[PDB]
Amino acid sequence: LTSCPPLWTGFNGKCFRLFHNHLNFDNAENACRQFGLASCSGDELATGHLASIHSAESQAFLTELVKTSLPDLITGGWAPQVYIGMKVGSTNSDQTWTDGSSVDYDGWVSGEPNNGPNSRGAIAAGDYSRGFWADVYSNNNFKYICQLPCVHYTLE
Amino acid sequence: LTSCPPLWTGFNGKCFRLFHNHLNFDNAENACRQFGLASCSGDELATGHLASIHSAESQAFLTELVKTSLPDLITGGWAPQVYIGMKVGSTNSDQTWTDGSSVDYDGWVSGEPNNGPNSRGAIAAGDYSRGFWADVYSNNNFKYICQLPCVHYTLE
Amino acid sequence: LTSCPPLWTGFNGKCFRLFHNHLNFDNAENACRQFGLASCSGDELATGHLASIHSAESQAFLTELVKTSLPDLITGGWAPQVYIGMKVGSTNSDQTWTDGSSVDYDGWVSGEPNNGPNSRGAIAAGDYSRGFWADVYSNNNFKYICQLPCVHYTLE
Amino acid sequence: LTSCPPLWTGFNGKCFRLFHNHLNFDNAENACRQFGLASCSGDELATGHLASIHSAESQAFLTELVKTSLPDLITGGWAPQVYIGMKVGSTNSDQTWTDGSSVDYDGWVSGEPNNGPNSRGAIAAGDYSRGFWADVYSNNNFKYICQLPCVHYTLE
Ligand SMILES: OC[C@H]1O[C@H](OC[C@H]2O[C@H](O)[C@H](O)[C@@H](O)[C@@H]2O)[C@H](O)[C@@H](O)[C@H]1O
Ligand SMILES: OC[C@H]1O[C@H](OC[C@H]2O[C@H](O)[C@H](O)[C@@H](O)[C@@H]2O)[C@H](O)[C@@H](O)[C@H]1O
Ligand SMILES: OC[C@H]1O[C@H](OC[C@H]2O[C@H](O)[C@H](O)[C@@H](O)[C@@H]2O)[C@H](O)[C@@H](O)[C@H]1O
Ligand SMILES: OC[C@H]1O[C@H](OC[C@H]2O[C@H](O)[C@H](O)[C@@H](O)[C@@H]2O)[C@H](O)[C@@H](O)[C@H]1O
Ligand SMILES: [Ca+2]
Ligand SMILES: [Ca+2]
Ligand SMILES: [Ca+2]
Ligand SMILES: [Ca+2]
Repeated sequence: LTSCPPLWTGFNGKCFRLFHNHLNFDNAENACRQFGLASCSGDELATGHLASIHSAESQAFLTELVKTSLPDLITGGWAPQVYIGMKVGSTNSDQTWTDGSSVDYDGWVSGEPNNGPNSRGAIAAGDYSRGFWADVYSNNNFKYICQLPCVHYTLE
Repeated sequence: LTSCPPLWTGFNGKCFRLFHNHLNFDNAENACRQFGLASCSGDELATGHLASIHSAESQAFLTELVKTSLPDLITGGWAPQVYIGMKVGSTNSDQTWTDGSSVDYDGWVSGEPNNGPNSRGAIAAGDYSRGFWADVYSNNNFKYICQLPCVHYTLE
Repeated sequence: LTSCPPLWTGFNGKCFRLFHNHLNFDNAENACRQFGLASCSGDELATGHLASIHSAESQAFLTELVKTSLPDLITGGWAPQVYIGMKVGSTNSDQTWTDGSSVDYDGWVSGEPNNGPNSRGAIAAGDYSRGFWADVYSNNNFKYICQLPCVHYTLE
Repeated sequence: LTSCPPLWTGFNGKCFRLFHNHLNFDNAENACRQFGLASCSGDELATGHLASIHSAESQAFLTELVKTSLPDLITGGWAPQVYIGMKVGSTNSDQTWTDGSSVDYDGWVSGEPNNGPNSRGAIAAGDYSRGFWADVYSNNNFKYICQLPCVHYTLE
């Protein structure tokens, strides 16, 4: 069990939340950056971010979260698409996460990404893609998932 | 912080979840009883339950949970109505919770309950009632909120 | 990461505490039974217990907890010996835990148990045994480790 | 309930630990600074510290932690004294904590501080002082209490 604030839901030491208002990629990432981590004495230490995903288990959890929350929107295509923190740059091999973590799990639907350069990843929860990732235009207005600053203690 | 399993959300030492399929009151309560608490050695110790509410703060939290999860269904009326564990019996003063806890908070919209005997409580999230409670027929098919067995350590 | 009450320390979903006063096996188990688990509505659901151990990792954690708490008592022999919930009955193969969990990890020092029938398990933290288990007389007065009722949520 | 790493014990959203080796004030703080907080992607965000205390309840908890851990050392005087992060500067009114939090709770034994300038705080657990603070030389070798970086999420 992970501990998270009210309205947020934990998996594997991370806290997530899906937001229902539609934002483009930059505004969405900005929205997530309004959530933070701070020392008890006042200093802001880190910021939130669109979600990153590092295992098939994280991916299945996020997929279920989208499907359970948006049950009447599930189509037979790709929709609903929901923003995560993935950025495809000048070539398909340039992949990064907004939280700056490493790209060590390939969750793309086969064929994807194919809308480069400078496209954005989204969870595509329609029956065609089953939650695995599509790349889209940053200017699309979509729902999105935030993560809280991911952190652990170090002992040494 | 409260620690809850994935998909569940904690407030004040309790873990809740909103389910989106429509069930009548008895089937809903049944669905919540599929979730339990167990010793690590295997004995089942308690069962889940439609949510109970013991303070204005619990009530505001559950309201926000319904409004954020179901933003497109919010009407100017009572709808969406969502089941909680409240039972009105033979008279209005016979009020009980399915988890067996005490009725020490009155969250009723004024004029409610008015559909007795043997009516059922629901959160009425439309703009008319703001999440405060209506009473209804047990045979209505609604979405519902489950709580996991509420539990604390005793230390002496 | 595990949440425990003050003075108690968590590992892997369980909460443990070492007590410094010396008690025979029965009184010690009794002492741990003063700690409990309870519904928020009043019913007592389970009781504490001398620690059980189900993996090499639980074992190393308990060993470290003893060594770091009693640093001046560590001898080059078996001492200090500290009670856990292990019971050897009429034969060496009759091994049980007081919390009723399964004996699925062999933490015995080679040669142990050898003081049957009806002997008791103890962590032997002297340099000879490195925290691995000796069996002793139930009438020995030792320090001991309690665990709080171990519990998880069930989802199905 | 607070979640802490193994061997550490939580109170009120903070994790603490008592160490049994004697160090002077600077070496003690240094030892606590070996424990940190870090982003999952690698950046070190904060460091540990000698404990700070901000309420009568924090103070009773730390007192109980010292008394339960060191039961044979309790004298009828001040001993055992145990370092916390309190610094008294050039005057008695110059009081600071090493974690940089605010001095908003007075836990001094009456008469203290009286060994300034540049003295240091310690919990004095003997029967004379009951855990409340004495000020001492920085060059005394004592046991000490560390706190892990105290942090919370900001919902802004
Ligand atoms: O992000 C989803 C998706 O967007 C583009 O969609 C192709 C699909 O949409 C069409 O309108 C048509 O109705 C579908 O049959 C077709 O599969 C894009 O080409 C995909 O790469 C993907 O990004
Ligand atoms: O369950 C909701 C609600 O049902 C009944 O509604 C009275 C209300 O609905 C009318 O159709 C009208 O449009 C509304 O203005 C009026 O408030 C029942 O009377 C309530 O107790 C409550 O159960
Ligand atoms: O409980 C510890 C231990 O007690 C018995 O001790 C055997 C050991 O102690 C002897 O005095 C000798 O000095 C040691 O070298 C020897 O190992 C018992 O035999 C063990 O099974 C165990 O219970
Ligand atoms: O650090 C503890 C304490 O040290 C000084 O002790 C005064 C106390 O010790 C005396 O030897 C005498 O035995 C006690 O009765 C007396 O209380 C100092 O004066 C204190 O401020 C404090 O630092
Ligand atoms: Ca695409
Ligand atoms: Ca009604
Ligand atoms: Ca033996
Ligand atoms: Ca002094």
